[PDB]
Order: sequence, then C-alpha cells, then structure tokens
Amino acid sequence: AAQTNAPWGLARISSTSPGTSTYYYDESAGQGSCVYVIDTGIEASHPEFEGRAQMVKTYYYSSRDGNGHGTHCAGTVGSRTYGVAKKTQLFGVKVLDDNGSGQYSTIIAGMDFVASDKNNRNCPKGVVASLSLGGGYSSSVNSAAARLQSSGVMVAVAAGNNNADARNYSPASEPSVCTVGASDRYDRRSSFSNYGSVLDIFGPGTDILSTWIGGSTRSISGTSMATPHVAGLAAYLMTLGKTTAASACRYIADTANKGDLSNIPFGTVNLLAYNNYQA
Ligand SMILES: [Ca+2]
Ligand SMILES: [Ca+2]
Repeated sequence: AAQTNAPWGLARISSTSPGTSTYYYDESAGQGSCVYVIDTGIEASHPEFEGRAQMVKTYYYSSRDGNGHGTHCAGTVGSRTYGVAKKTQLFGVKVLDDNGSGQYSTIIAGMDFVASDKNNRNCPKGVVASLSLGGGYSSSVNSAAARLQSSGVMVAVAAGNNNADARNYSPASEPSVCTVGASDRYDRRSSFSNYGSVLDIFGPGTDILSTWIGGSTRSISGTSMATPHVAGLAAYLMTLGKTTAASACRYIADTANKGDLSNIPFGTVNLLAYNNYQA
C-alpha cells in the first residue's frame, strides 16, 4: 500500500533517504496488535480512529483528554491518515492530568495496570505500550517500566527534551525498554532531543502532524512525537511476524537506517527507524 502526500515522518520511516512524501506499508497495517497509549487520554470519538480506540482506565475525575497530547500521540500510532499502524487497536490509560502533569506513583500504577489488563484483551499479534512522558531519575519508575517489558509488552519511551544525557531521566534511563530520540525532516537530531548511550533508536519528532482534541489536527514537536512512531512500527512488525515483544527494539535497531543522521554526539547510536518495506 502507499499513502501519497503523507506526513513527512511516515514517509521517512519507509525510505532509505530523506525528502520523500509517500508512506509505503504492508496492508496488514498492524491488524491484530494492540497499543496502550499511557498519557493524557485519547479522544476516542475522533473520526480518524474509526472506532479502533477506547479508554480503559483513568486516574482522574474523567477519562476525557482535556489536553490533546495523548490524542496526538495515539494518532501517530494508529490513526487512518496520521498513523504508522493504521489497523491496530488503541487503548488509552490516563495517567497525566489535563495540564500534562502526573505524579510518579500514578504513572507507576498505570504501567502495572497495563501488565495485568493485557490478559483481558484479544491481541493475537502482541501488545505494545507507548510512554511519551518522563521526569527526573527515579529507580521506582525505571523498575515499573522494566516490569511492564518483562510481562511481555514492547515498551517504547521518550528520551526527553532536555538536550542532555538521558541517563538522568526516567523511564528513559531504564536499559531494558526502547528509548527513543527525535530527528527532523533534514535528518538532523532534533535540537531538543536528549542523547546518550541509553538511547536505542531515533524516530521523527520535529513538526509532526497528527490528531488533536475537538476533532481537529495540529503539528507539534518532541521526543513525545518520535516515541509513537516506534511503538506503531513495533506493532506493524509484530503483525507481520518478523519480531516479538521481547526482541522488537533490537530488531528495529538491527534493521534501521544507519549513519543517516547529523548532530549525533559520539557515543550515541546513529540509527533511524525504518520499515524495510518492499512492494
Ligand atoms: Ca540513507
Ligand atoms: Ca534499551
């Protein structure tokens, strides 16, 4: 399949070179996989989700996304026009309030919720969790992310937007998950992206068009936007049978575009997520 005039980040993950505008992908499109978006919520009624999104848990008064951030991230995973894995199932877990903030105890609870809840769901091709959030280093937050991965979920986490070494941030610094940095449409490291030896992979993160609340769309930037590209790619590859939740991050790194990015400090991987699609 081919989506013409796609958002640049979708085109980039299906090309060996920057500057293209078509997203090439297998029609299976993540069908049979499930992605939990652990964030501010998801506006599940947005037409772009086609009935494939549902809220399953909130830690606040409502399950509504009153912010937009979670809806944008979910759209990059799996919306029709803006998503990597256009046929996946999306599950929302609201651990962040409508200002985009959350206490670490709530974020931990939401991770342990997903590890249990996935046993109630019919996800024959596997389960992914996308965490476009973080703060200062916490061994308890890292441990929760490690538990979620251990339970059989592919965990993708944002590196953070501090232009600093991700070793000082959580859950970015947990080695056993997939820590995602951000790039721009010219194959530069995004100016805000964290870096360091704990990063596993880069994905598109500057000027990313996706869904927003109120049935709308908008472009925003962050490692929060790169993370769902990798989560969606994992779901897509799991549906094709090319990898499993335990080894998807390694498979993505193995098969990435290598050496294409600029402004990568010595000691950080130069790897950009790539779907290797051949018609
Ligand atoms: Ca290249
Ligand atoms: Ca890792």
